Amino acid sequence: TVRQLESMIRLSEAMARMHCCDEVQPKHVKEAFRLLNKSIIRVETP
Amino acid sequence: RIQETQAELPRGSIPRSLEVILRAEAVESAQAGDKCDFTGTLIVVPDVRDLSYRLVFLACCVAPTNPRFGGQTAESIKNQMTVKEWEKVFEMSQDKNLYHNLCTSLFPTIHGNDEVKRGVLLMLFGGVPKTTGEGTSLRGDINVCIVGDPSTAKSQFLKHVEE
Amino acid sequence: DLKGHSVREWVSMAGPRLEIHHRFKNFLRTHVDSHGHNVFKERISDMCKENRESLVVNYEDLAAREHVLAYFLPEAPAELLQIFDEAALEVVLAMYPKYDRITNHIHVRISHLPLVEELRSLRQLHLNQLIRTSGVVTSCTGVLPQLSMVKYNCNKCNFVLGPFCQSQNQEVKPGSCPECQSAGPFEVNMEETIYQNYQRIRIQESPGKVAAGRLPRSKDAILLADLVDSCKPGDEIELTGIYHNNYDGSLNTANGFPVFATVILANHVAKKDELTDEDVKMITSLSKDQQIGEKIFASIAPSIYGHEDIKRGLALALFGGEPKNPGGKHKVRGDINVLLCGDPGTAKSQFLKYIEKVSSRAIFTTGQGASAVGLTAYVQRHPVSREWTLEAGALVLADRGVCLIDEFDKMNDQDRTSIHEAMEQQSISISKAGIVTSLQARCTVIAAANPIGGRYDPSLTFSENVDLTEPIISRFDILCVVRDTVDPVQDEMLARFVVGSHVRHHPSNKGVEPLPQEVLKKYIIYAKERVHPKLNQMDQDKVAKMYSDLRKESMATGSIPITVRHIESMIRMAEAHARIHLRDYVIEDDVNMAIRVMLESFIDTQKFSVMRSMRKTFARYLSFRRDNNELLLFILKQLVAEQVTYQRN
Amino acid sequence: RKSQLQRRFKEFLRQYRVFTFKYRDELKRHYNLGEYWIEVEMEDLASFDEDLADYLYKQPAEHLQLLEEAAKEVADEVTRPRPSGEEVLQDIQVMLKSDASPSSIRSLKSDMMSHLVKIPGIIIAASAVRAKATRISIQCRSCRNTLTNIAMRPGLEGYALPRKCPLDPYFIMPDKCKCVDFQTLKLQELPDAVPHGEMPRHMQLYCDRYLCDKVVPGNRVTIMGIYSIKKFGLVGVGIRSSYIRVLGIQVDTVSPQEEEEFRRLAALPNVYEVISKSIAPSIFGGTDMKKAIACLLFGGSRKRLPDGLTRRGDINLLMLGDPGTAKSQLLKFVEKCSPIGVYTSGKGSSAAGLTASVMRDPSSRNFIMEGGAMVLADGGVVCIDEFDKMREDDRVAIHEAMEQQTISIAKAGITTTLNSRCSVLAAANS
DNA sequence: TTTTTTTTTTTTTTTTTTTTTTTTT
DNA sequence: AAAAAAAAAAAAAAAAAAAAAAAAA
Ligand SMILES: Nc1ncnc2c1ncn2[C@@H]1O[C@H](COP(=O)(O)OP(=O)(O)OP(=O)(O)O)[C@@H](O)[C@H]1O
Ligand SMILES: Nc1ncnc2c1ncn2[C@@H]1O[C@H](COP(=O)(O)OP(=O)(O)O)[C@@H](O)[C@H]1O
Ligand SMILES: Nc1ncnc2c1ncn2[C@@H]1O[C@H](COP(=O)(O)OP(=O)(O)O)[C@@H](O)[C@H]1O
Ligand SMILES: [Mg+2]
Ligand SMILES: [Mg+2]
Ligand SMILES: [Mg+2]
Ligand SMILES: [Zn+2]
Ligand SMILES: [Zn+2]
Repeated sequence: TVRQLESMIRLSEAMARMHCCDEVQPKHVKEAFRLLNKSIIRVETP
Repeated sequence: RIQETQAELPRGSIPRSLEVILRAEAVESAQAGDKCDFTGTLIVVPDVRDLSYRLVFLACCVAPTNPRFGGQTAESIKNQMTVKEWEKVFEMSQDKNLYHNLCTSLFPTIHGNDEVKRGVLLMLFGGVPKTTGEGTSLRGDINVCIVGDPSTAKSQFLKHVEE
Repeated sequence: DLKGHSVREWVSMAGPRLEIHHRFKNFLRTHVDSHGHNVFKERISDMCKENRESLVVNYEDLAAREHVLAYFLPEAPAELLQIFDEAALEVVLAMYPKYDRITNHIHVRISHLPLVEELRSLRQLHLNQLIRTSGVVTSCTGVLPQLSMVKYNCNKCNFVLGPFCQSQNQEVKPGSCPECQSAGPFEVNMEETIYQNYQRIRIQESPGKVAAGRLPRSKDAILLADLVDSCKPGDEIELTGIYHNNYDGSLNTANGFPVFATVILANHVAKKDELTDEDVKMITSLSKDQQIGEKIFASIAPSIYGHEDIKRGLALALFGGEPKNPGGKHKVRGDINVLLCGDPGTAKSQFLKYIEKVSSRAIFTTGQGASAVGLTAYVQRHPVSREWTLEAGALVLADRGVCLIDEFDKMNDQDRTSIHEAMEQQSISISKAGIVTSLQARCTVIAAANPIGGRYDPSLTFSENVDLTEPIISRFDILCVVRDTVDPVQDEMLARFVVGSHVRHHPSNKGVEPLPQEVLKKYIIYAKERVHPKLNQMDQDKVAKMYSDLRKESMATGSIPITVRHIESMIRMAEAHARIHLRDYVIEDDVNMAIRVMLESFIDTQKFSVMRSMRKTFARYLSFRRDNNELLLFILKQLVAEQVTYQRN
Repeated sequence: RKSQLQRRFKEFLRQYRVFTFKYRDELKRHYNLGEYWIEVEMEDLASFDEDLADYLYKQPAEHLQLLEEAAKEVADEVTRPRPSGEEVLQDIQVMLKSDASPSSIRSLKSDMMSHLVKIPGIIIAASAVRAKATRISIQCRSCRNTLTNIAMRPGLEGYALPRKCPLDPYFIMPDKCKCVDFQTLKLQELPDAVPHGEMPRHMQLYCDRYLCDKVVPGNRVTIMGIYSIKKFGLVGVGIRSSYIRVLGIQVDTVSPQEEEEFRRLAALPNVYEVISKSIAPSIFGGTDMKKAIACLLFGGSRKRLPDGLTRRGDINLLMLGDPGTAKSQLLKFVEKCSPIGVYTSGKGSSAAGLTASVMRDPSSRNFIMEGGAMVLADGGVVCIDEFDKMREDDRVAIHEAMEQQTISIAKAGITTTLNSRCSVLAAANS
């Protein structure tokens, strides 16, 4: 849901803070998106 | 009021608390939850007449037990540091692949689970809190949860973050 | 005039005392303005006209004109302020000689003090000085009457004793009565004594200002005889007062250190934050716009994208219907209760919070216990006031307003019973301790809830995919089924919306036109208070035929039927829509729009197959005021979504 | 002089007319009935002598004493001839009322102290009737002399014993001191008048001889009294808790002509039809249901056989139907029309249980009876909506009550059988 | 002898724990 | 039939408001 957009924005902000950057580059957004996508796991079933 | 540290606790004994007393200048240098070193004098306070005395510490100075900086806004923190500490901080800021370096260093004993390490690292940093024009508060601190089978090193992640 | 040995002692001497007195009088007379000639002239005029017995004095101008007096002010506030009161009294008498009959006293209030501190920064160095702080009022007692000019009554010789002025530091002790020279007990003489209002508040540091690893601090303040009721709990207030210490406060009691309590003798209060005229013209000016309905429907919760139908329903709920009780035996509520049931992440709580913000007498509560006030009434000693009070349920507090209930599907059994009682009989009956009473709560309930299982499934009727019994749902006039369906265009639009909001509210940077919120609430007030539409122009033929057709269709299928209460709700919504336009007479278009909304809700409450059945069967009714572009876009979106599903399966 | 004011009050009481002298005859009838109190309309006093009313509004404390003394003397003058054993004249409490709109509790500032104030509120607690001494006698311990008839002030104003006839040799004789009724109440601001975000304010009411127990907690009341502070041997400094001296109470919400009206109404040939069509005129249809509800309202007759067994005479009605029919509306009308009636849901109501419960106060160890809808509705009607959604305890309780008319409850403290003679009108869906 | 501070007592309420009870698998 | 969660009992602690007695000067 949209709360995942909020989480992605926050994760991009944190990623930017990690490098002490002053503007959120697209690479930070990509990394946050990748991490959040990995956090989601498929519900496998027979 | 303070209480004994965990390292000093003898076997099977509750921590001891002695209410220290602070005076001018150093009257708010200690906040709840901080580990602090108090320098001063132990004294007796009375609590025909009866002489009932209680021990109380009178501190002439309070400082953090494990100072973070050897020397709140970005520049203020920068000046709070020493020359060598700032050299290190600036060097690691320019350190490409600092993400993996932080992940490994923060959790050296936990094998794999790269995603959880990255999550808790971003958690330690966090986002940017903001306030809306209508007054709505935009959450700027990320929470994390860990769920799975036992002996997957969850409580170990929690203990790493705490310590 | 820097001279002498001690500032307070310097003012204590009669010489400089009278010098300051006359200099301050001359400052009041002479300090005019940059352009507002003699601000104090009209100031005193207005104060006397309304009998305000007070004078707010800016510190900037006083320092500019008389720097010596301004410098002396903060050092010894008591004496300087008393001298200022004495001066202003005779100044007022000179301006208004008759006003001497009113309060025989004038208070001087000082504002815009240059140096402002914080409650955590207060130190002994600030004792006995005028200090300006800021904080949140965390507690405030009643307007207690404090002795001002006591006249004790000697018991032995029944002779009333002269006025012993009451001091805020020490309780007055009478001597021996002059007549029979007895040092007896004495008792107050209330009939001949004169009092002064005494309120006690607590001011705590604003949470937004406290640092990370620190807790907010609080200080007790005393408001005296004119600042009373100037604050209520939860107010952010700038308080300028004397950091008084010497009244009785000294822990001389055993097991105590020679500490001193501190209270701020309040001298000025400024709250940092609707009966107007000629705004009736404003409201009427755009009332004739002929499209104001769309404007207002688009001017609800401007921070929420889309959900136009929900916004329309909330507008109708805000303006409300017309309560009517034919004779006295058929109570029909004029409210329009609304229930927003939807899968999470759809801004339902945002709608509820907006309604909280925009509507007067609007209170917010949650199904969980995380709300300040609960749904159910009770009696207990209030934790802060320690007084035994009847805590009326939240619904009662919103007696004539709006009650917002979040997590409507997570209430207790007693909470469910209380909401049922309030929605059914518009009142609450209490028999808890000994209070056998029935107090009425005529609230409009706007509720938010999530479907059972965290996702709304259209294959199931509304009443079964929500953790609410049929009687509860039967009392809501509008049911908004908010569904989060994957849609790339809408997803992109909402992402742009929220990300732009985040960008624009960063700390560093801190088809009609919606009405401004303040004007919107002014319009709501005027409409809700003045215009009372009467449905003398409703087409009974059309409504009756529509109801009969809906009955036949709903019973033709195994679906929830239409009942009389639906006609009631349509009537209420038509009256509300008329109220929006202030018509005073429901018009055919109002009735058609109300029918549109009611049928939309009733259809969306049905299962998937019945949804299409009633859509096609009553598409004419459901398409009123719905231009061709909207329907065509909906159909194109349906077709392209079908194509997408075929592609990706 | 004060004697002149009392004389003027006497003239007002003896000669105020409306012809007929209202207050003279009221004194006659009340004293003959033993009431020994009167209700003085403030507007009549103001019209007859406006100065007296203004004095009352400005100095109630002693002017009301003067009025009471004048009323006592007038009552003697109108009812002096009495049989032996009661000829002693009786003081008269003078309650006063007025049509002036009440002032919000928020306007009771310090200035209004000792003025006559009219405020609205809701009484949330009433203390038990007790004894306050109006005339006490003190006897010296050493000389055993007496100082009978020591006038005692009204209100929460104690009294200090004399020190000199040893020193402080006096003690009170309980058997010789005259006292009167006494009661303290808690008045909360009406919830409607409370500002939106704001706590409700409070006040303490003090009743007197005949004002005690004229109200019960939960009543919506208008109080006209003397804003007064406690007088008990004299960071807040010099703060005296304030209270109202209650003088007039008005509780907000059959003549023979009406008895004859009922007699002729019953005699009508179609009285049943007019009653049937006169219960839910707004509701359409259901004539048989309306007739049945009228029958339930009138009820049968309770019979107690010579053996002592009781046959209930109260009809119980149930209505099962689709949720569309106006049956909850019907229950609301029934509760609004029955002489004694209460509406409630299956699971009781909002903080008002269905059936009575008994609990013992651990501190005071009393037997507090928290009354449910059934016991409150004794002798009347209980309209239970959603009657099919009761709780097991309540289901059993109503199981017993609807037939026996009594709720039997036995707790760790005591056994008892509360009398709940209520007619149940139940609504339900399939 | 006369004040004063303490002493109690007498109510009342509040909080933690335990136990008892109700609902679900 | 048995376990999990909730509710109520009950006991201990705190506030406190007021009346009486012992110690002090
Ligand atoms: N239509 C929308 N327009 C703008 N912002 C939206 C919209 N829908 C959701 N959001 C945003 O997405 C987030 C989730 O919304 P919100 O927290 O109000 O959820 P909700 O509907 O109340 O959910 P729940 O039922 O879980 O409480 C918020 O930050 C909100 O601002
Ligand atoms: N991937 C791993 N790498 C290193 N140690 C691990 C790993 N998984 C489990 N362990 C070890 O297993 C032990 C128990 O794990 P623990 O965190 O207590 O399990 P749980 O998450 O159920 O509490 C820990 O002391 C940890 O050292
Ligand atoms: N026969 C009728 N005559 C008048 N009004 C009716 C009739 N039937 C239903 N209504 C209206 O329909 C609404 C639903 O009635 P209600 O008693 O609430 O149903 P329920 O008892 O099932 O809750 C009521 O507001 C009532 O005014
Ligand atoms: Mg574990
Ligand atoms: Mg929500
Ligand atoms: Mg019903
Ligand atoms: Zn005297
Ligand atoms: Zn004697």
